Formats: sequence, structure tokens, C-alpha cells
Amino acid sequence: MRSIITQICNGVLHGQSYQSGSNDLDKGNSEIFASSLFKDSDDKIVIGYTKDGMAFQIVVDGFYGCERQAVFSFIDNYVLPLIDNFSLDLTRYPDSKKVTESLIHTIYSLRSKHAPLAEFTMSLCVTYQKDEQLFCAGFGIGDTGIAIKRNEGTIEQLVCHTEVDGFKDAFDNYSSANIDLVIERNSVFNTKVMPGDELVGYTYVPPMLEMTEKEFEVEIVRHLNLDPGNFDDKDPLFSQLLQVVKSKQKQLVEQAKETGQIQRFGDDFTVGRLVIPDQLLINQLRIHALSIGVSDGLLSYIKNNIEKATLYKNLIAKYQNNHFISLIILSALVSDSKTPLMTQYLVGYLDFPSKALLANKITELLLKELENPDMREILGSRLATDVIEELETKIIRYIDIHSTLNLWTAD
Repeated sequence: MRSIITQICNGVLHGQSYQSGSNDLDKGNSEIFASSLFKDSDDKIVIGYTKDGMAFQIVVDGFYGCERQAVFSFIDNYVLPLIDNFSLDLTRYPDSKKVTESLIHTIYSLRSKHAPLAEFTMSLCVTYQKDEQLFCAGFGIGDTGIAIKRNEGTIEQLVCHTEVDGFKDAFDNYSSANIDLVIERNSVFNTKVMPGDELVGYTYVPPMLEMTEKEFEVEIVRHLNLDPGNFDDKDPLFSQLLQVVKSKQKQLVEQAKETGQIQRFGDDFTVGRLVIPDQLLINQLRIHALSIGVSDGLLSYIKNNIEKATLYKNLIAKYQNNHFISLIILSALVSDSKTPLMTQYLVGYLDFPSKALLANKITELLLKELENPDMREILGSRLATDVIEELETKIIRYIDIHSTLNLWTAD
């Protein structure tokens, strides 16, 4: 009962490339890229934010272009609702290793009884905030990989490309009995993160750019990172990454001319970029989590006192891009004692035990938006404590506030 994701790359790409959507909701921080590296895409990358506003990125590369769709419908229907339970257990339980294996276990048990035909390699990272500082923790099994760039010009390597002596440990039925072995040889992590750190996820690279980090044995495995020596500290990682692969691609195809006729190599190249958000962006993300979830519920119940909410849906659909007004509109709906069913139904749709606990949640996120430097510019020496109550009175006029409201969206 929610919509969280922001940008996705599904089983599709345009001619030779597919870039992005640059979702406003991420304020220019959600970008991905996809290309073919030999005609169709098999990989899938997902970047989004929790209902509590925590950042995450999922990277998938499939095996067979024949199934290629239940792999995706597996992620969209069952894996996505698991992210909230991941970041929460990361916040509640300190032990990063325990829940991650259970998550993989829950993934394996779920992938068996719902779509065991799916064989892919997946990697993911999710952010969580237990203390004042931000933490991110995830794993990755297969030919995939995640990298990070910090605030100092360091390309630190998160989840690595695991190679089992020339075997790609993956989410296949074949490994579904050697599960516990897959974890000890694959990469799981939990690392401290600061705002502005650049999270980069990738699927395939020509091996000329990969450098071997770790080799060991179990009763041989290669844990290998992305070589940072050919990268700079001034430019972002994602934009710099494509500057070299195309530069090496033309160098690789030129190598492919001197061999009679066509040679064969290359995989689906899909790359995702994520930037860790600030404490301000989280709140207005936490704001957007409610605005999306509140609308759709009572629209099918009544479909089988509605005239307001249909106009309310359009009203939020007009001012959802500004996170401040989108908040205060909600405060009026709960205060309307003449719309109790429309008020009381939402918490049931949202699983809230008490309406009042929600009403506290409104004000807490409301007042912190005053710490956003944009509202101090718009709200100056105006005893805001009363104005919200005034604004609460303003919205109850159901029957031309937009110009009066346009005072607060003047950016």
C-alpha cells in the first residue's frame, strides 16, 4: 500500500542507449545509464527512497533473454516491499550480518515458490539512520558491483564482483542448496556515509578496467574492485566512468578489426548512480511518501463525501512538487471533523493505530522545514506557530487561493 521508487530501467532500452528521467523528487541525484556492449537489455536497475525516506539502489543482471520478465515482476511485486523491512532491521537490530543472510534466505525461499525459473545476479545497498550519522548496508552476489566516492576524492569500493574460479555465484537453483557457502565468498557490507558521497552501481565492464582485490579459497575465489588509478577526484564518478569505457570501446573494437571477421564478447552494460541525501531532503522525501499513499486508497472504495478528495487529489497533484504546501494541505484533512470517514479511513489504509500519532508526525516535519533556508526567506519574523493555524483555516474554504498560495511557492 505505497509508492516509493523514483527511477527504473525495465526490460527495455532505446537504440544503442537509454539514459534517465532525472526525477525532480531526487533534485538531480537519481541517474542511471544503459547500453549494449557487443540489441536488447536484460539487466534492471532500481533507485528509490523508503517511506521513512531512506535511500537505496538495486542492480540486477539476468541470464536468459527468454524469461526476462518474471525476473522483473519478481522484484516489483515481492522484493521491493522487503527494502523497508531491511532498513528498519538495520535501524532496530545492530548486527548487520544476521538480517542480511535472512533477507537472502527470504529471497531464496521466495524465489523458489514464486518464480524458480528466474536466474540473475543482484546487488543492492540501502541507507539507514540509527544515530545522528547515516549508515548504508547491503550485499551483492554475482557479476554485479557497487562503488562509492567520498567527499575527499576517494573511490572506495563497496560490494565487489565475486568470481568463483571462473564461476559466477548467482541466484540460481543450482546454488539454492549451497546457500551458506555463497555468503562467505560474496560481499556484504555496512559502512558509514556522509552527505554528498557518490554511490555508483554497475553491471558489466571490460576486464581491462577491473583490478583484483582479494583472492582466497574454500573447501579459488576472486574478489575484484574497479581500478581507481584512471579516475580523478574533481569530476563525479558516473560521468567519468562513461568517459573511459567508450574511450576503451573504440580501442577494443579497433582491436577487433585485425582478427579476420567478427569476434564475440560483451555483456549488457547498465549503470546506476545514487547520491546520499541530506537531512533536509529526507524530510521532504518523507513528505512525498505520505502524499502519494494518501490519495489512491479512498478512490476505489467509493468507486464501488467524495467530491472534496477528488479535488484534493488534483490539488496535491498541482502542488506536490513544492514540499511545504503539500504538507500543510494534509493538516487540514485531519482537522475536518465534518469529514470523519475520509479522515478515519486513511489511517486504516496506512495501518496507523491512532489518528493523533499521525497528527504529531505532521507538525514535526512541518517545523523542521522552517530550518530549510528557503522558508526563512519566505517566513520572516512572522510567528509561524500561528500562521500554520491560520493556514489551516485558509484551506477549509472548499468553494481563489492559488494566487494567495503562490506567495509561498515564489522560488
